[PDB]
Amino acid sequence: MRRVVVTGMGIVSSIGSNTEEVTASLREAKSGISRAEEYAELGFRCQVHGAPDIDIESLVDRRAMRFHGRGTAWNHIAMDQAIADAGLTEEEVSNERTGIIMGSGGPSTRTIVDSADITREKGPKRVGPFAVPKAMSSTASATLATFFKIKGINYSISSACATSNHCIGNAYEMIQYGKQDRMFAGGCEDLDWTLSVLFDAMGAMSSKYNDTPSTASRAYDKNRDGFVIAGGAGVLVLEDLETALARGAKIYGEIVGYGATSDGYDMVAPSGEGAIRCMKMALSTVTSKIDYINPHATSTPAGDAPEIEAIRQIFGAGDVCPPIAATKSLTGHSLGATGVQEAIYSLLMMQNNFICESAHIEELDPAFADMPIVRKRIDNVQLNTVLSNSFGFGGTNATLVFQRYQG
Amino acid sequence: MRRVVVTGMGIVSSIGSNTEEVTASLREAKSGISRAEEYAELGFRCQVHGAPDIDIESLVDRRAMRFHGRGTAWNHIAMDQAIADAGLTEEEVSNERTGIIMGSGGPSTRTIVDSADITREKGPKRVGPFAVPKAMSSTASATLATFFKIKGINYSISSACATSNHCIGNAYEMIQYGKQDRMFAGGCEDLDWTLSVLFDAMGAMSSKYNDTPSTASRAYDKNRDGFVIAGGAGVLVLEDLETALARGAKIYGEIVGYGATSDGYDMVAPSGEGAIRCMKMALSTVTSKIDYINPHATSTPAGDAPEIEAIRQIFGAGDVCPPIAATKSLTGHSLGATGVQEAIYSLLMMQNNFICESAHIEELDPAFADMPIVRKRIDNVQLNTVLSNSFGFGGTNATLVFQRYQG
Ligand SMILES: OCc1cc(-c2cccs2)on1
Ligand SMILES: OCc1cc(-c2cccs2)on1
Ligand SMILES: [Cl-]
Ligand SMILES: [Cl-]
Ligand code: NA
Ligand code: NA
Ligand code: NA
Ligand code: NA
Repeated sequence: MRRVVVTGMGIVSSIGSNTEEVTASLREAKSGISRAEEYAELGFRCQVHGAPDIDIESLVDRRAMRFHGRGTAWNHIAMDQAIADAGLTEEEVSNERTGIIMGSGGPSTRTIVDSADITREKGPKRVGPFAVPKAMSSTASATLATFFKIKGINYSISSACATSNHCIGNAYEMIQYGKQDRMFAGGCEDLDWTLSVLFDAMGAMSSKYNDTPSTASRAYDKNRDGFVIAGGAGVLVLEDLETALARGAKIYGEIVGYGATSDGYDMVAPSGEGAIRCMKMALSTVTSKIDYINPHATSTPAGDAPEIEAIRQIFGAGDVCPPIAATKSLTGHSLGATGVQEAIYSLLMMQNNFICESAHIEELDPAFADMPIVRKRIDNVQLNTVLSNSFGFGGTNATLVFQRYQG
Repeated sequence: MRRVVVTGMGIVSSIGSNTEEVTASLREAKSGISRAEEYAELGFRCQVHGAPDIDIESLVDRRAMRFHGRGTAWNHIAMDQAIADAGLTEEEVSNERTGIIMGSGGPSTRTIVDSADITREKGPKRVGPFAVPKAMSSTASATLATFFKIKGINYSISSACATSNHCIGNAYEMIQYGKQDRMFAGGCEDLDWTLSVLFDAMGAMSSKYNDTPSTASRAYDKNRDGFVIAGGAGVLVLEDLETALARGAKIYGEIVGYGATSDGYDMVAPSGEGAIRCMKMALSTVTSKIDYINPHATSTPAGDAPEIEAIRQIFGAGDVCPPIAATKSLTGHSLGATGVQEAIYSLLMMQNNFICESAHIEELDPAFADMPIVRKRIDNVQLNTVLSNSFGFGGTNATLVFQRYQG
């Protein structure tokens, strides 16, 4: 198998519109969560969200937007950033050896709802002719593949909150086995009431912190009460090692492990044992210690705990376990985007020699008192190997491990 | 690389509710297309569809339906059929070596729209707590993985009309490279106005045959005027060869080629050159002649022709080219389900020694007069190798090649 490295990154997040802004937010534990007035107007329990703050029309031209929903527009921006970061030529973007696996946990629900509404109000013609590529589940891959003239692999994986972890892992495999030499991998999610309501109706999102939105997402806090939804996008450029070296690429890290398993248990709640198998599969090809864990931890009563038990099973407790810091306490949960964004956060922490605080822990849940959950930012630390989990509804598990390239 | 075989099949189609009914429909060129009264009531131009005729509540129990949209309910039925056909034990379904890649071109648009509507009419709580798994893009994998207790790989690929071809091809790869020994692969699509309208608004669906619905889908006919939408599902059980042989499996065929490429050209129209590269990639590992082509051909003016040119480029024209018969003339276009359904039709034709008519060609388009488009069913033919194309919006291409197992 060939070795595979990350040569460029792009991101649109609730905690920044590029990697520099995201880094600053991570350093400073600056929350991306705000009040969602619209949710209040619609009668939601949860009235908080993690909204990007970015001017799409300034960054994606009108014709380029014809087939974009908002989530895939953010993904286009992230793609542009990743291409610029990697320093790719047009030929390097568009060739038979270069593909795309780019996903979202859902398509544009707003397109779907607006189309249904206008059909009934004004007639089917008024849907217009450009809705399918926005509404289809492959929207993120189809739009970017077309616009960037991708010639190799082109499809989307979805797996709920595991989506963009699986996108990256499958892209990794493609390169490992010699089918492609370069891949754009990642994903996105729109932020829209028509999606958020589905989660509010299940009681899954935080509602006890509406009056202090910035602290509503609080993985590992005793009084956590559900996740905070977000939107955004991320892209990694992946290359086989020889390709990267020969062109003088930047190497943000090497992908050294990938796990993908299934709980076969409950639709909404994790089993724990599936996560253990997933992490072990990712670690089976890793020779170095893990220096930092970016957990799935979404700030839910039922979710944060089984993953901690899985981590304890593999790594132990206390100082011998890698430091754990839940970035979702700052960012919220961006669904399809979360895996790739967490890969980016982890790689940026590796680049900058720090581990962020696991934010908003006002009182640690005593169930986790034995674990090295990061209570204050750790500075001047050399991270060489980082692990990130993402687990999704339907019992779907994905883990990635990235390593600092030293030969 | 390991060899990979198809050991079980299941299907819910506009042309039958199981493989026996589908076979009879193929033999007899019995159309699955009917009038869609609802489309007329809503003011659509297109008033035809390919609707399954199956009693879901008789085949999937109530608790089992909690997280199903209609499309994934059909997929559950197809999964049950495939498991029964393969003769698998519960242990063979549920183990770490057995996974699922199961997709849909979209999720349940009806869930999404009904939820938006009820939110505004009666409030967010009235969405109920079970909508997310229906509405998410990974619905087909999540629901089946959970219910069937799948422990290995679990995710969905989507790629518009290529969806379930890519699902099968990626599952094939998983087995080839030794990551899994058995996979359930395929996909589904609901049939619902909230999806169909998106295509009617683009002018993509047939509207000149509303008064003779059965003949509206007519690939290669001079007067074709757009596709006919359908819903349904299909599943293949795939196994590495040694696994299959050791358990006394039925072997419907061996997967011997898989192509996946990207046009990087237009969102809706194919380029042709991408299809050529895709077919060549599938054929690069195939040593025998192709005996039958199951084309993408959807009965569109702009789609049927570039694929025929791609076929001419690779195979030639006239008698030296494999016979071509477009099953979509009988079935319509079931979107996410179409790739796996066409694999099943092709395998059933192989099993039964016939090639179906390419139906509803009242006047062949003179542009295709040089090609071996099947005008009348061909009987008593031994098919050994069959090729099936599926191409999707966003320039996404997938081709599969299946071969009769003879050692
Ligand atoms: O298509 C709408 C939709 C999207 C999702 C999810 C995204 C990530 C986890 S579930 O759920 N419903
Ligand atoms: O999510 C709704 C939807 C589904 C699709 C497509 C399915 C297959 C090709 S496009 O387009 N919109
Ligand atoms: Cl369940
Ligand atoms: Cl275009
Ligand atoms: Na190891
Ligand atoms: Na993570
Ligand atoms: Na060949
Ligand atoms: Na086909």
